[PDB]
Amino acid sequence: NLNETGRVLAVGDGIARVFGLNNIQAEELVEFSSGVKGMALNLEPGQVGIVLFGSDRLVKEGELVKRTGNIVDVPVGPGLLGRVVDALGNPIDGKGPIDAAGRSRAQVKAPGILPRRSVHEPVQTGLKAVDALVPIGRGQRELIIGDRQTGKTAVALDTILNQKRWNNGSDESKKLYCVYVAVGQKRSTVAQLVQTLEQHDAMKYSIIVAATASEAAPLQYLAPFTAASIGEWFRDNGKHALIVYDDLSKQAVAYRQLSLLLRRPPGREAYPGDVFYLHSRLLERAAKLSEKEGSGSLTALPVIETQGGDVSAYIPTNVISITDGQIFLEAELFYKGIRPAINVGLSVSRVGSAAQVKALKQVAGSLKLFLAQYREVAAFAQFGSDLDASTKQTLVRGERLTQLLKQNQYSPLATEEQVPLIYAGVNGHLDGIELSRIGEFESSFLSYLKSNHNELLTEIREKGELSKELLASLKSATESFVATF
Amino acid sequence: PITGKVTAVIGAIVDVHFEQSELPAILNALEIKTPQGKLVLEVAQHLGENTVRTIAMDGTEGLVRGEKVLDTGGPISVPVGRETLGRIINVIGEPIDERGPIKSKLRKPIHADPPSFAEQSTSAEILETGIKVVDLLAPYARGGKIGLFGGAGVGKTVFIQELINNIAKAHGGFSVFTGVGERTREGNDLYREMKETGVINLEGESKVALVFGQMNEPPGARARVALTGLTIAEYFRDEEGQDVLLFIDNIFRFTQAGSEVSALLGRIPSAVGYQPTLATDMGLLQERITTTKKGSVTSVQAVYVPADDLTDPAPATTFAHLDATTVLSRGISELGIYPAVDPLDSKSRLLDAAVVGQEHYDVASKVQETLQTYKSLQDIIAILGMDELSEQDKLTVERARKIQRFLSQPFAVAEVFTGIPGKLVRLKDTVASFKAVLEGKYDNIPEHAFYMVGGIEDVVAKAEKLAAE
Amino acid sequence: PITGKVTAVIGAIVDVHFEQSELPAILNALEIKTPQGKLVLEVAQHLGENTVRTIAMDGTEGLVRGEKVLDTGGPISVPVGRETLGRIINVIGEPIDERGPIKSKLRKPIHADPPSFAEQSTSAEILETGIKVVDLLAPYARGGKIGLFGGAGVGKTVFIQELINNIAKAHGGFSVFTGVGERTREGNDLYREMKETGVINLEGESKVALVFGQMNEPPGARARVALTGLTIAEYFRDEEGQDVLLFIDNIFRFTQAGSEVSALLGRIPSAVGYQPTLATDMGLLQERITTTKKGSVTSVQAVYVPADDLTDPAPATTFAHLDATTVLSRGISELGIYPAVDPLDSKSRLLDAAVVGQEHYDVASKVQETLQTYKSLQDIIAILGMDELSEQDKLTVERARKIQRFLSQPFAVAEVFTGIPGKLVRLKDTVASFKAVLEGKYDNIPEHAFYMVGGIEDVVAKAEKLAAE
Ligand SMILES: Nc1ncnc2c1ncn2[C@@H]1O[C@H](COP(=O)(O)OP(=O)(O)OP(=O)(O)O)[C@@H](O)[C@H]1O
Ligand SMILES: [Mg+2]
Repeated sequence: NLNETGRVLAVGDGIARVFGLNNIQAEELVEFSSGVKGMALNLEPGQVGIVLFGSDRLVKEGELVKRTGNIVDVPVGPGLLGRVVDALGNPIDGKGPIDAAGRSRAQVKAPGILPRRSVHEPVQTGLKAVDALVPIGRGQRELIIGDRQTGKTAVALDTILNQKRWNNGSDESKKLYCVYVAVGQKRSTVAQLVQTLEQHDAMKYSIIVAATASEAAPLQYLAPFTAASIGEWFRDNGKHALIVYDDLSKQAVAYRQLSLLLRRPPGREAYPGDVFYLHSRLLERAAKLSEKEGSGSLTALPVIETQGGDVSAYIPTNVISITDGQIFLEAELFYKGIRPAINVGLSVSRVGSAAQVKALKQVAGSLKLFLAQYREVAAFAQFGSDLDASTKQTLVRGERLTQLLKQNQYSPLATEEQVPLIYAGVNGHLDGIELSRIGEFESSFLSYLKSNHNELLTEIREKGELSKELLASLKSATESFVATF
Repeated sequence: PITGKVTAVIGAIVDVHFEQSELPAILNALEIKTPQGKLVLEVAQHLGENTVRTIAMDGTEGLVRGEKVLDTGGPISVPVGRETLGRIINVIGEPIDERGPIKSKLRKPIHADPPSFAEQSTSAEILETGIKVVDLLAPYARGGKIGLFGGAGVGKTVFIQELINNIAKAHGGFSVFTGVGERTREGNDLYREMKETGVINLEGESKVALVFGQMNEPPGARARVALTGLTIAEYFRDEEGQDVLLFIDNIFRFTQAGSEVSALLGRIPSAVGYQPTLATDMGLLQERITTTKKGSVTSVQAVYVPADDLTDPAPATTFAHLDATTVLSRGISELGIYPAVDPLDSKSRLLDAAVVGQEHYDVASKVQETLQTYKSLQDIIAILGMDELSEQDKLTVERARKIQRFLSQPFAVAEVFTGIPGKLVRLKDTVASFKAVLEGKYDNIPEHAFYMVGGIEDVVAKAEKLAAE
Repeated sequence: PITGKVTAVIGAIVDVHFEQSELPAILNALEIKTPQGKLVLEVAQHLGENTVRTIAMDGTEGLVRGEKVLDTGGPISVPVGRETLGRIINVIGEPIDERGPIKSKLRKPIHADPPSFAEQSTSAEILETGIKVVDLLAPYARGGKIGLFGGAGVGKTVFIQELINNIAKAHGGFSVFTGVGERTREGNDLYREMKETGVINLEGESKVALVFGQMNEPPGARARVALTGLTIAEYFRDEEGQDVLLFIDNIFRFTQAGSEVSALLGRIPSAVGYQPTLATDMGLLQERITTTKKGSVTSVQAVYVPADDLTDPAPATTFAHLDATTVLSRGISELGIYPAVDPLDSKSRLLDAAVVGQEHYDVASKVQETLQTYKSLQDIIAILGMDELSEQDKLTVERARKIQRFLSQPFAVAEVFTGIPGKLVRLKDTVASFKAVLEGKYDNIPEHAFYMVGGIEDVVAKAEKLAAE
């Protein structure tokens, strides 16, 4: 019966070598005596390499190992909304069982050229520095990259939390469901994240998938694919999803552990040769599908942690090459009160204006031009007095705008609240306001606009475009404020 | 027929055994009749015990120890002909556009030897491109390798589109596009824009063939797609008797996939992690891109520079082969001039008096001198102002700004989004038009008259029409 | 009993062959009754052919091929409970104090699975440490996890001793100190002080449990003692329900001891030379150090940074497991500013206005802004000087030099080698002082008044004293 049932030859470090199993499929699951599960990654002329999803203490030499006939799959459906699930869809929140519309394989093939449609609709983060300078679209892949403790999870979570204004809506075309994949994180961090999402009522549209540090390395390697397969249900059923990976560097570390203990030869930085193929067939499963295939979308926000700010490292070098853009977070900006600490010069989007709200585009163009001028002159920032008139003016406006882009944590903004502010900044009104009062400005101005000029916000929201009849009234309404301020 | 059985499956690598004692040759293609489509494997090593080691052209998941494998009798054979135009072809020669089979008469191996020394062209030759900045400062070579350095955000896709339009339509010829690890979204966008521009037609004649190897595909495919398109380009050369141009996007991923396949095959990694065969693999790809008596396969290659390090072995090895460079830099769109080609970092081997003529070399040299003088004074212009400059350097900066702007050009394909009509300029009308600016004849005119104007004969008119407003 | 024979000895690794099929499980404990005293081995892996490979918790000197080994029937079992209070325990649970046996009802395995997600509990309370830089810029959480990151010679042992003096007596609950590759002298210096101050009453009630592996012990012991301390702490957390604080010094030694043994276990080494299992071998220990619905554990961990390289895999992986992290840096020590905390690299989850208050949050933000402005101007000051700087920036530099110096604070345990008597500063006083400094009240007092003093009143007192000189 060796075709169905093999014997363990050797076991250790989470890797078992099984004799027999002549018919086993690559990446198929095996069930050991004592019930521990494993994934058959290596098929060799006379033995099979199983990576154990659990503690190796249970497996002993001589163990009978029986094949399942099942490539690893996870449950999918809407009943997962509001739940915390492990890398295989098992509930770990204790609220009870999952109800699933079906099951989907982990490593399904991404959609091809033909069924896609171009990214043309926005993933509204509510962060000024993103929506106005590095827009994210539905169907995009944006890498949140930065050193430790720089603001990445904050960006992803503000993006999650800002969807509350649409997801309570009835128009299913605007609401965006969320999936958060915690790879390598400790369980207490997920506890705090679920607390934040519960406080804000965001759990009802969020699925959390948790391959925590204590989880076996195979499950940390596998969790992103299963979370992707969970989001792909919303994609394939005409719904919209945002999958955040926090973070893919640790999936790479787990894949390295697996590979090295399987005695595969290492490449650069001790990583395996095919880590690019690991992340690539993960990320570009994100797609924007055409009406023929249900108009659905899946948006990916992979996090990467850069040691010493070095983007020359192997996994950053790979993932920067797979993604459509990058939000670069830097600590020198954090400690200067620029929070979120987005380096507008290193950050880029390859989808660009197409993904942007039209009203915000109409001003982000000039915003970007002026901040580029500032990035050029900034070396001379401190000795502002002795410079030329034009350089002094550029320094002034750029510093006021950089201060303008900051905003508090867990306080996302609507685009109706972003447009007036970026307008007042671009069109020079803020030049007379001391750099310290800009925080008092954006708070006291919106409160004014909401009170005395509500129709401007209502039309910016409803119509989506700044009409001239409206842009002139916005100029009027900004002059009617800077005067009192 | 030669039938074998699988013995190992480790990632993208598969080992096959041929008990009948007739082993397949290296670079031959073997087939496994999987439930979904078929799985193609390229032989990479003979290892003894009648065992051969192969690189998979598709996912190896689902394979079983003991599965049959059938030898095809040769290397991966792509379809070739005019029936390839408008179609999208994968690495193994199969249509992925869902628009039916390819009824071609012939199929050609993706592995073929470069032309002999006796067959090569004896002299360089200039590719009139219709873009001022290209054919003034960094002109392209017929049958050469041109390297494009820049992301999508800076106009890369529309630059490729305008090249396909100007060379293939105004001058005449076909074109081949090869996505080696291209992002699938960009490929859908390119297909859609090419349908919008009339290079692809479904119910009629079309004049570009598409080979797409997506980034999701295993390293063995990305390592071979470039040859898949290069073979079609070579067929249109040697069997259609016409000059063609081959786009490879992006050439970095050819070397990346080579490094993956080498590491998987157990070859000792070299420097920062590339294959020892890096230079020879690049050579065996590039040196098919050359001029022969029957025609020239020209190439425009996008080159991804990781971490902006031109000293990384991948771009360093690519540079040895290409002789024209075109840097699309964000630092030029930040100040709002398109095509956004850096007039100074962009350079060409063919900018020689023996090729372009002395009249052109003088103009180009004085342009690269004025722009560089301006790029020298910027600190001075900032900390001080433009009043401190001498009257000489004030004129130099004026003419440098006018030249910086005049290098801008509205594309015949931007007519939809920018609205601007789009125009192309000959090399004479450009060389003389810049000679007239350097000679100071049109120093009377403001800078704005130069901004989106294809030639000075229209800068005069724009000046008049602006002054009349 | 199940018995076998030794077949290999390579450093701390020992291989054992069992003549019959009943092999011992992994992580089990095997005993060798060598006449120099018993030796305990932990089964690391099954090599096959009835052989197991094990790690030695004591010196392998004297082992002979052929020596008998006997299975104990389970993992290393350590005594747990109240009778562990006031006593010093080895990795294998035996006492190293001479007070005889630990009489206990329960012995418990050192290997146990972390708490589920349902058992987690998230606290938000602030632990007033008495240290200005911590209480201001990186407040420690009660029930949380604290790391003191620091290279050699930066002073984190004095920091640990200060945290013991300040927290351990006001905690009221139970305490566990786990030495992992630390100095034996600084274990004796802790035993003695705990015995003088009464927390270890040899002949009465005690409230601290000591577990001591030290840098003299083999790697197998350094890699496993932390689990013994964790077992005692976890029993106090779950079985007694008391409040617990767990000190681990130094937890880097666990990963280093794993690295030392990985090469002899037969594993391909990872990055700069560590074992593959670093990230998960670390997690299995680290995730047990956590608060649960059943009880609270407050964890202070010292994390060695080799070669001052914070990017070394071990610290880089540890940073993700801690709620608060204070990075001691050498530069701040050369400047004389003990306790040498980098005011910027130090961070805490609780530095949010919802917890510390808006006044405190804004004070910390202004301190960080001033210090980062100071650090951005360092090149200018080195080359050009302070004259070039603007009027606001000269003030910001003077104020930064005052602030960075006011974050210094003398410690009552450091007096023996610093001479300056100790100071404890309350949180409210610290916030008020740094607020008064930021608001400019003390621009008239020199920098030296802030060095190695406590609160602002001491700055004034020292200013008066210096003036009287
Ligand atoms: N916009 C903001 N304003 C103020 N504080 C912020 C902002 N964004 C983040 N922070 C702070 O930065 C800290 C880090 O948050 P975050 O979890 O995003 O970091 P991270 O990138 O996940 O780093 P790591 O995951 O490695 O801990 C938090 O304590 C948070 O209070
Ligand atoms: Mg994070």
